Amino acid sequence: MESADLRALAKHLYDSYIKSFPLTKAKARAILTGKTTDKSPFVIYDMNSLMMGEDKIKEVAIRIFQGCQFRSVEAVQEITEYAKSIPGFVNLDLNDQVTLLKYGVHEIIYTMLASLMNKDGVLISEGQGFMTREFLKSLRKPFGDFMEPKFEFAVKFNALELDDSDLAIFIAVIILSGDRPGLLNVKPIEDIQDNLLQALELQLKLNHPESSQLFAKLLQKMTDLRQIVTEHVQLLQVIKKTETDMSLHPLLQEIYKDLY
Ligand SMILES: COc1ccc2[nH]cc(CCC(=O)O)c2c1
Repeated sequence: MESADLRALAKHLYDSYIKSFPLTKAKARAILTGKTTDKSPFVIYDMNSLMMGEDKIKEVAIRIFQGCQFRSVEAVQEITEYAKSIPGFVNLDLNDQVTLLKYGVHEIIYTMLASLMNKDGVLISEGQGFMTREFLKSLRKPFGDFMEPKFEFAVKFNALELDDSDLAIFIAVIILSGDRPGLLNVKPIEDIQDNLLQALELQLKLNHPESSQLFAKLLQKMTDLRQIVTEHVQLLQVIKKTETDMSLHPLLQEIYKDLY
């Protein structure tokens, strides 16, 4: 592939990213930085602002937990529409299409969640709301611990200053991982990724000409993602055993089942 083919690849992906994901990083920043008559978010930071904010969105710790859970489900669906647009993806063995999605979605979710965070909190309900880090970090024991690692990652990730056109390619690379467990046919998957990587390399050099080794720095970020996944699964382990009256959405149950 030559540059003209990689630019066309990048352009294709940006396009579908826009079509698959209603709340982009660009909309998210414009809402966050008060750069807007894009009517600012309602801000939840305690149980009152929460109950009152519930005019446009069990115990509180749980209700918030359920919220993020349903949001994850919606995300999985969006991420799935996006993957189908990735050239070559729907031509792969079906069991593998499933494997890539099974392992790729959460790494993606936390990647994109970064887009909706600053050091102080996270956008919610399609940007209509904003929930502070401290309110979350404060939730009763186990639930207070869910979001904090995501914030730490987001603060370091957001430092990269990626824009949506950078992220469309990076997210595609994450999905087309040859090293996922149980993969039947690794080679066709690596040939695609290889193109995606070539494409990302060129996109970053062109979009961030001054940012040296951004590419390398970006790929290194993939390490922080797998750990976030790990800790998260361990937390769920705990809930399943402590809160026997609660349960995961079946789509999320299937993703987590026999995962790592
Ligand atoms: C405070 O509870 C929280 C916070 C942040 C969260 N991010 C994802 C989930 C649960 C859904 C899933 O595992 O995909 C989650 C729960």
